[PDB]
Amino acid sequence: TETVGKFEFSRKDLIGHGAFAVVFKGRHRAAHDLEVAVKCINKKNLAKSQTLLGKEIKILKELKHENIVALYDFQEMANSVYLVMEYCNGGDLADYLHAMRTLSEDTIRLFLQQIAGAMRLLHSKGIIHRDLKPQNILLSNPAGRRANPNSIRVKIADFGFARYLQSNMMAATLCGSPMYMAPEVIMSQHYDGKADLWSIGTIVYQCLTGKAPFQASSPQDLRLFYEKNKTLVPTIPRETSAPLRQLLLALLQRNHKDRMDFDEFFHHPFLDAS
Ligand SMILES: O=C(NCC(F)(F)F)c1cc(-c2cnc3[nH]c(C4=CCCNC4)cc3c2)cs1
Repeated sequence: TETVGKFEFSRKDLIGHGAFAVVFKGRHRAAHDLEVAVKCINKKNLAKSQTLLGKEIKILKELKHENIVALYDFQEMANSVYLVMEYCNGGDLADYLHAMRTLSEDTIRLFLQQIAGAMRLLHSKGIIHRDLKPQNILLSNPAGRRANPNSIRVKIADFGFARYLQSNMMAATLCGSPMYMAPEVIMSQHYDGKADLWSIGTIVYQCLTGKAPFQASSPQDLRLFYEKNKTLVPTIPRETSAPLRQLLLALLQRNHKDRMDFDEFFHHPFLDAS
């Protein structure tokens, strides 16, 4: 077994992986019931995985929120870097959607309330995430892994692509998952924090209908569709409540200049308790 500080983990206990990171289940060496997730280098992309893991450490040191994955400890050295992070017994949102197929509007509202709270911190600190997708949304249920989805706590994870963006500046780095990036990102244009809001609206749309709002065969086909259609019409089912209808239509705007902003997102009537 491998040790990182006061924690230990074993490979082949894989609970998550990406192109630039690998995640294993772990535990405190003294308190074995204390579960943690140890994030390590993906050896397939050694040099970049180191850099992205180091950047995530610097970002998460400043982002402490109940709906953001906690960073208990870390270990940066010349040739390796490790992150001892919060473990979530519910898994990621992608696995939950693969099992539930669709979520109730009340469940979406509960999830969106927590995401909006986390995004409120990111926005106030001037940080954009740039990799928001169900795989990077973690679920934690304190009443048991099979308890009521009304008591689920949601945590945003994977901050390796995150960056500070000054309020009068635009970003231009191409990162994230093509299905979830805003049109301006995939079309190689400048973008700001409103790109994350498109990703969130895409996630909310997927939780509602079980599918992505804008289908495509490949990333190149998706960007050609975004190019060809100067306006975007997301099909919203008839049973959708009116507050959720306006939230999705304003989040899934093609032009970021027309897209919903943060202040109107943080106080949207759909988030208001029913
Ligand atoms: O950054 C991250 N992921 C991006 C990338 F690219 F690295 F994958 C992080 C992911 C986690 C984390 C925390 N808790 C977890 N639980 C489970 C369970 C799976 C099935 C059985 N039920 C529980 C998975 C899981 C992952 C911390 S960080």
